[PDB]
Amino acid sequence: AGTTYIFSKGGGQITYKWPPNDRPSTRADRLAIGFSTVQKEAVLVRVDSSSGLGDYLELHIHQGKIGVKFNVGTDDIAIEESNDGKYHVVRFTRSGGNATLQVDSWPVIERYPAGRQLTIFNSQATIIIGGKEQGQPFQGQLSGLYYNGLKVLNMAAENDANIAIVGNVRLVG
Amino acid sequence: ERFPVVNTAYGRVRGVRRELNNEILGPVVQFLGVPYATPPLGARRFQPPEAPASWPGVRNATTLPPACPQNLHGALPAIMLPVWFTDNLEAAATYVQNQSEDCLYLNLYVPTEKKPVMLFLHGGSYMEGTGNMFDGSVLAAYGNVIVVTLNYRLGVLGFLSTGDQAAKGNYGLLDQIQALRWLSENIAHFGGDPERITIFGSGAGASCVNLLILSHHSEGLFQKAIAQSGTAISSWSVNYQPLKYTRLLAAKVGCDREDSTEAVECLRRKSSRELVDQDVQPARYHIAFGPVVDGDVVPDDPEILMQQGEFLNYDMLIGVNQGEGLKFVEDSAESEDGVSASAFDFTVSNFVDNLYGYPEGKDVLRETIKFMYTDWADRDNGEMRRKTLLALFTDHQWVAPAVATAKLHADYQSPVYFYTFYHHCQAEGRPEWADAAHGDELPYVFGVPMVGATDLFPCNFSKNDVMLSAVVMTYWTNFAKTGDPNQPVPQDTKPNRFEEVVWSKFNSKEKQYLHIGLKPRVRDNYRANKVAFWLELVPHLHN
Amino acid sequence: RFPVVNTAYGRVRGVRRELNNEILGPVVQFLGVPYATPPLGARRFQPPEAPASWPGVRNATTLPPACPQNLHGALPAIMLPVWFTDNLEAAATYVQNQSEDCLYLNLYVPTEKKPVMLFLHGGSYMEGTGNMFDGSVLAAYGNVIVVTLNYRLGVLGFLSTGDQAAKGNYGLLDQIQALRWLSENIAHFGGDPERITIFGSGAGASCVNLLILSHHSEGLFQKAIAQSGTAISSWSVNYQPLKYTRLLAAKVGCDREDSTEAVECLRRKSSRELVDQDVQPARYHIAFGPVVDGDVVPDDPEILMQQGEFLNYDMLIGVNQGEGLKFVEDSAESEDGVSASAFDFTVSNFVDNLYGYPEGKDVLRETIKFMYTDWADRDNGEMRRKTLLALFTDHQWVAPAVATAKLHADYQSPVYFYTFYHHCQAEGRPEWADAAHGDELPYVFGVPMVGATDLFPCNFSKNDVMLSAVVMTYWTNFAKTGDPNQPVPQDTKFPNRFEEVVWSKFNSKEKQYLHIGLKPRVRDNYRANKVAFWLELVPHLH
Ligand SMILES: *[C@@H]1O[C@H](CO)[C@@H](O)[C@H](O)[C@H]1NC(C)=O
Ligand SMILES: *[C@@H]1O[C@H](CO)[C@@H](O)[C@H](O)[C@H]1NC(C)=O
Ligand SMILES: *[C@@H]1O[C@H](CO)[C@@H](O)[C@H](O)[C@H]1NC(C)=O
Ligand SMILES: *[C@@H]1O[C@H](CO)[C@@H](O)[C@H](O)[C@H]1NC(C)=O
Ligand SMILES: *[C@@H]1O[C@H](CO)[C@@H](O)[C@H](O)[C@H]1NC(C)=O
Ligand SMILES: [Ca+2]
Repeated sequence: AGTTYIFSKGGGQITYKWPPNDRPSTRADRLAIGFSTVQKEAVLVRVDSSSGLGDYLELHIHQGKIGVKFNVGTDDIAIEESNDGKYHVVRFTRSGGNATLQVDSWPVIERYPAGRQLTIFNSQATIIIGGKEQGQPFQGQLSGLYYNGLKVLNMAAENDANIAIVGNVRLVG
Repeated sequence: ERFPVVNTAYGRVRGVRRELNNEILGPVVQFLGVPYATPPLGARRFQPPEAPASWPGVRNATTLPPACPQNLHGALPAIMLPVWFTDNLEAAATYVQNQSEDCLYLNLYVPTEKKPVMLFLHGGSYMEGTGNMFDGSVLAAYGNVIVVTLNYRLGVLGFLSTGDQAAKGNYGLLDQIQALRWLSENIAHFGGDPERITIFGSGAGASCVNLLILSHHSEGLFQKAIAQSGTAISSWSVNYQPLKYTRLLAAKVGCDREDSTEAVECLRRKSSRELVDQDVQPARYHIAFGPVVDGDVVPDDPEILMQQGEFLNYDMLIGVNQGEGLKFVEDSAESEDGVSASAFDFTVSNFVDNLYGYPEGKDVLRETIKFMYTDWADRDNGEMRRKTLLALFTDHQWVAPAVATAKLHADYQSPVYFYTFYHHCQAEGRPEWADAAHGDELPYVFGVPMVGATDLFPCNFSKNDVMLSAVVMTYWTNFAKTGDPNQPVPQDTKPNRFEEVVWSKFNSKEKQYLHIGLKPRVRDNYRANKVAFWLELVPHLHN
Repeated sequence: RFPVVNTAYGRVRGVRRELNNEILGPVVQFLGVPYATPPLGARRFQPPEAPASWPGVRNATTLPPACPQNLHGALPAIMLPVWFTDNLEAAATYVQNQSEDCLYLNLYVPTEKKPVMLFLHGGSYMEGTGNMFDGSVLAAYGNVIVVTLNYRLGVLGFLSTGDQAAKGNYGLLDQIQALRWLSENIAHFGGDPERITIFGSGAGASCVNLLILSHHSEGLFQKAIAQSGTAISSWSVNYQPLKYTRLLAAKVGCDREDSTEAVECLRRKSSRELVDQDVQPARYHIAFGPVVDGDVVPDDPEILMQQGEFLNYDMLIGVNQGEGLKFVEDSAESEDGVSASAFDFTVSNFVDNLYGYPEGKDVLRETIKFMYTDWADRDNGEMRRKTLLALFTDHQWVAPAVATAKLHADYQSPVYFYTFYHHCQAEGRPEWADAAHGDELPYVFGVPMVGATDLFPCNFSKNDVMLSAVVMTYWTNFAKTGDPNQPVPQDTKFPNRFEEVVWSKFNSKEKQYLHIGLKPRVRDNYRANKVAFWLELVPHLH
């Protein structure tokens, strides 16, 4: 509904690069997107750490359902809202190991991982969206992407050097 | 105004407009004894700090606030205290003369020339130190930056814990954290940028700053940090047996109640002055009272947190003086000859037992280390064996732990410039064969030489030294603004040895570091041979 | 112009040969002179007996036959000189007349009472011949008489069983026998009886150390030299004579339970039959060689020298920079460095082969792992090769050598230490390589002074040739009064830096030695740190 990005045949990606000396490291994070697709299997938005670091965030599709998996340094834990081609908004937030997710006005789903665990998504490097290089490029519509006070797609519309577009993509207007 | 006034969220304060004795730097608007927390006098004792109640009118904040409780005529740990601190002991006592339980106050040194913010942590030990000792004016007069000094709970009053909810201890850090929060919401009124807050400590304070870097509570209260001479993992950095030391403390006090909470109440009902005067003697190279693994401040041992990389990538400066355990070489410090063979082993044997106390593997370490720190070119000389003994200790407590800090941090893509100090000022008490010692850099950071010889550091300095003193602060302030000690202000005399020098980062693979001194140069691996022995080999000999 | 002399066993005729070089004059050579009975029948595996006198004039002017030794038989290249492996064919040319009777010696006499210098050949305890080195340059250069010979080797020289049936150590008995003959024969040769000295390298160096501790060496030689070798190296002497001898007999065919019966079995087998057999010893150990007999070796060499039961003789020792070239051979042919995993692998097999101690191995493996690794360029790879090479060199050659020197010095004996760094620019040898074990020999014999040979196809240089000359002077001078500087202060005789550096005595407290090389100069220690490691720290790890 908002700033709409369309992934055409095969799809593509907008790639946003953090400056080497300004890469952040946050215990808690906020994620929010509005998609419109009917894919039964795909990966929507992946965000991995720098080289040599296994902390990473993935928000994907499995059997048409929207699941999110992630690791902060110890292991993987996944939560899913157990897509119809319309502008459905999904908000994903975390605080260290604590993880919560919700789609539109549906009841919130939250996880409380057990045991001592790391609590920082150490040294993020870049943001991947659409799964162009994950083997599951996304083909649909994405509006209102958001990340802990950084809506990259809006910066993508601003034509910034840190950001780079690649693959099959179309913009409204 | 020569007697300016300023406003804060808690009211208004009156400061001074002192003029420094130099003729190159401008005026500084100082502030003395600014409150930042409720004085924990009554039941508040051994409770987390609370922000102070706002005052009406204008507060006369132009006098040095009272020092926090601490004893000088006692068995203080001389091993970890800065050398100058023990030398001119009575001079230090002069500064700590108004001990009062309402010690939570902080100062400022606003210069005239948004201003960058530099905050300081003091403390040679964890049971000693009053911020007033250091005159922050000069630095603020040279870097056009905000210098802040603060007091916090010390000794038993700050780090008393049973390990349970009745007593968590670690209060001092909380007080420092609170002040940072205070500086977060106040400094802008004085003209200092809240987004460029930097913390630099030394010795025991150096241990504090790292704890903050690992703190959960300190998530966004600064951006940069400095450290020096002991980072996080020294034998004395963190206590682990608080319960054992508390029990005897209360026993010597008298009310050694079986339950901690009952013990907590009795102490809360006992005068503060009595607590300080009471004597507690911890095992050598260990701290009776100090920060402990709790869960709310430090979730786990710093090594564990550091290994997995638990921190929000604050740029760091870490350094160590060449020879720092001067006080550790004490008995033979005043011998015309060196350390004898009969006395050399004994030193090592005692050292190994105290730290690596273990009956299973003792001699293997005892023999191996014995050989390692002995230049066989002059095996029987004796005199040079003293230096290595000094080199032995300093390597273990400061160099190696600091190196481990840098590598681990660098491994997680965090800007870190390692440094090292070799120059020193001729001190009457210090021996000729000594070198830049633990605490022979704080004056340079504060630029005391610019002012000249003072009560704390009567040893005068040469013009050459003065030139360097400017160099270091230029580097420090350079970092405070951008982070690259070169970026903002190119170096200058203001010949100059430090003109072409380019200070690189500290990559884990290539351990490039800066060798500050009379002849600054960029080396690649500080004492590579020894450091590896203390981080890779020595762990394996414990099965 | 064929000189003739009258020995105690008869008259012999030599050859007054000439040399291509001019400053050195003609030299008289007697070749293949016997000095004991051919150990053919029952005499085999028995102490040597005096040679049989001959009538008229002996025609000794030709190279004698070589002792039995299967050259092509697989043998440990680790303990042999590199040149002995790169020029196997050159030796084969030299060793082509294998005869069980080989107890002869080849003399050398200058033209212009002089000292006598006895050489000991053989990299291992099985190969080499006196004819290998046509040592004649030294004789005239030092106006000394150069003596080279052959001795019973391994099977025929040192077979033992722990009993009187097989005493072994007969090779040494050949040595002293040769010394005894020289004592009573060299008298009417211009040789100075009070300047008889013995020297060698590798295996021979080991023999020299053993000779010094023998009870059969009373008198005879006075001084001695030993380069690249000691009596303490793992391969200096054997400690399982029965096992190797037993499995040899089984390989032979008649391994009777009684030792005497096995001796008869061997004594009834032909020389070529037994010698060609192969017995594979445990790596870094000797199948055959001197053992703790008591007759020649009262005890393990280190034990006696502790006690210092010998008549303190003036000695010269040295070791080349890197003497384990072959020890890095499989990995020597990699463009990059040695892999960390491979380097540890190689180090892992090094420790167990030498210690294998149940009490603790990882500790020694760990301690050595950290120590011999320059941490400045941890991931060099190339450096790792150098250390791995160096490591071997200290343990097998340098560290044992320093210990023996100290012990000998401790018992107030004139001891002089040196080290070799320069080496030939051999094409086969890698450019990055260094002075390998035995590489000093051509410069000891001035091979460059007379041009390269099948032994040493080296593109020598003006610097190389002169370097040998100064080297000879030290050796020769030391053989005169026990000082490498007393008789003749060195002179080029051809920017010479050798006239000013003065050899100093090797005191235990200050390890002064001589750094033979392009830029000679005295140093106070040889990798002092490492030496103490292999002598002090490691033993404390029981
Ligand atoms: C995260 O989970 C832990 C474990 O239950 C809990 O103690 C903590 O309060 C949680 N934090 C938040 C922000 O929910
Ligand atoms: C502050 O101190 C000055 C000098 O002592 C005095 O004149 C003034 O009245 C004081 N004001 C307050 C509010 O304390
Ligand atoms: C100041 O220090 C210098 C050292 O260079 C010394 O020569 C001089 O005597 C000192 N002056 C005083 C007054 O101590
Ligand atoms: C043998 O002696 C004769 C004369 O005595 C001499 O011509 C000949 O060269 C000698 N040959 C050898 C091999 O000694
Ligand atoms: C040996 O080879 C080197 C380089 O290949 C050359 O300079 C030199 O002249 C050669 N010497 C001889 C004698 O062939
Ligand atoms: Ca992690």
